[PDB]
Amino acid sequence: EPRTPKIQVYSRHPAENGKPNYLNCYVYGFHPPQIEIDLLKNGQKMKTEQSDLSFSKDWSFYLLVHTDFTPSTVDEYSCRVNHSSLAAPHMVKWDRNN
Amino acid sequence: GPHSLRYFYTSVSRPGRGEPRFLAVGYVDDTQFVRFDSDAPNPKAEPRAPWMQQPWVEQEDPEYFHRSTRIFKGAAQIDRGNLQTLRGYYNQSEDGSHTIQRMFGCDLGPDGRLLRGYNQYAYDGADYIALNEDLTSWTAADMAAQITKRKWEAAGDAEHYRSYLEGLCVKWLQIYLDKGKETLQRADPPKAHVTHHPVSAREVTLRCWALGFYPADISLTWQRDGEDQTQDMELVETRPAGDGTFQKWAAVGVPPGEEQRYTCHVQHEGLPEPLTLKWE
Amino acid sequence: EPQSAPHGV
Repeated sequence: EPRTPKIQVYSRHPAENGKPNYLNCYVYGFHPPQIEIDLLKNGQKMKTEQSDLSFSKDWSFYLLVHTDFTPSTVDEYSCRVNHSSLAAPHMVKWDRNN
Repeated sequence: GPHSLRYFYTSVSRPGRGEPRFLAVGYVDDTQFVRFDSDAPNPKAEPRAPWMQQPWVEQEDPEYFHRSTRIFKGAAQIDRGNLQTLRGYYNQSEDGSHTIQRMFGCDLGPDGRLLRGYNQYAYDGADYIALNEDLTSWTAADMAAQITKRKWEAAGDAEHYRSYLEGLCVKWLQIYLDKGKETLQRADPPKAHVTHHPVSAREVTLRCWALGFYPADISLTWQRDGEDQTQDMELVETRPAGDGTFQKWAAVGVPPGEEQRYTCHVQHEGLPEPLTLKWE
Repeated sequence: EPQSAPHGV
């Protein structure tokens, strides 16, 4: 009876190449709380910070994983989530429009 | 809405990996101000808001974090005890991991007095027992939960919790509202704009963005010809910017040339009036 | 300021 995580990957401000910014991976609606959330730069784990575990009215958990970053034309970013509800890692690409 | 003080307790068992991990966080409205983690080397209540690290604590209540630390350690111990007995109530083996969550605190009314109290529990992510708004009676979700309800009725634990709500809870919420006034007694209206994303010869995406708003509650929708379109569109879950504000967007797929049929609608407590706007 | 339940489940 696990609940699957939902994931948004987004910059704090609209992305401009060479301009400093913040990369977010927001993951919510999941149960139980144990979870692995990585922000990846061109497939490699970035150094990140993770919010303190909290939960919503429906008892589902939410976490923010974030770091400062400077987007470029040559770099692709994603968020990798592993959870007991999933057989494989859920991969979500950062798309500057989301 | 009314100002609220909320604590969220999470405990998870880890069979063959020692004691349960207990995590506590406290919030005023949508702003976190404290944390506790039983797995930290020297677990104590730590501040998680700049206004909880201002001179006032050291100058007027220097034992503030020590009291919270003491209360959090107690809660950690109670929750260990709760996971053990729940395993018994549900006839579950030592081998599987389980979770217990508690949310409690107070909504502040205009009278500077309690408006509503909460004290509610989930086991493995489902309602277990809640204190009802009357603050004298309990809702139990199953047979197991009736055991606790009878236990708590007999000890008069309701009366005990009321004493906390009408005493510490509202008094401390008012202290936090005062000392964190700049942060907490504020409503940052959303800034909204519309963007334009071709998809196909038959579809253009119109995305209505709301940025930099506080608190998190918002209404964000599209109308076509003044008819609500919640039923067609993509509405993302409200998300944190990471700087203490929130973000959202709503996207419709529209026939190219039909863009001027669509209006985006934004409602938020910070707005003198609802916003209406369109693609450029 | 938090509280802890005087009794367990």
